[PDB]
Amino acid sequence: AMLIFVKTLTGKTITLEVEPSDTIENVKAKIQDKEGIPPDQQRLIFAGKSLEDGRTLSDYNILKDSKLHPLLRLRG
Amino acid sequence: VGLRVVAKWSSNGYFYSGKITRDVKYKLLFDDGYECDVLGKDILLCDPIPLDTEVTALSEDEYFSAGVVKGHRKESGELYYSIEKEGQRKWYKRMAVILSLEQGNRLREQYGLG
Repeated sequence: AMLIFVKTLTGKTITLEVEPSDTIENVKAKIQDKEGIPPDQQRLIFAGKSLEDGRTLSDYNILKDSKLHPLLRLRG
Repeated sequence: VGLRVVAKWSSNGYFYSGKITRDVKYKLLFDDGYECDVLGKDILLCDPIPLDTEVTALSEDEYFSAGVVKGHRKESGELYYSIEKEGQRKWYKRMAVILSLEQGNRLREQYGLG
């Protein structure tokens, strides 16, 4: 269980408990569970890298050790 | 009211910097650009996070991690923190520096509201 931050378009920065093998769909679903945002109205990025459906967090080398907590962002 | 504040809006949630706008619970306008009503018990009243406070800072590579306040710098209405991580210091936006539940809990005795 690794903690990530997700910055919504409202300025609000929320948190999420993810697995490194969690698909981007899973993360978007969690975001839907915490903010009521429909997954199809979600565009995730990390450090300018688009996070696309059909892939996983490990695919993007986002997560590292437990000390670091990546800030994900929802685009427009 | 009108005082700088680091406050959280959720149990086991993180503390974020902002300001008290109105006394209702208190209405908080965060530096992140969000405003909402939060409990008074979840509000830390210290405008500059004191030296050597363990905080959570957002580095240039977009990772939040724990660090330690070593200096403040006010540049025309905007504050920047000098945060040390593993022996290296960097300058962070005020909005980039936050507190975990524990990190925030340590400050409650001294800067807690009420």
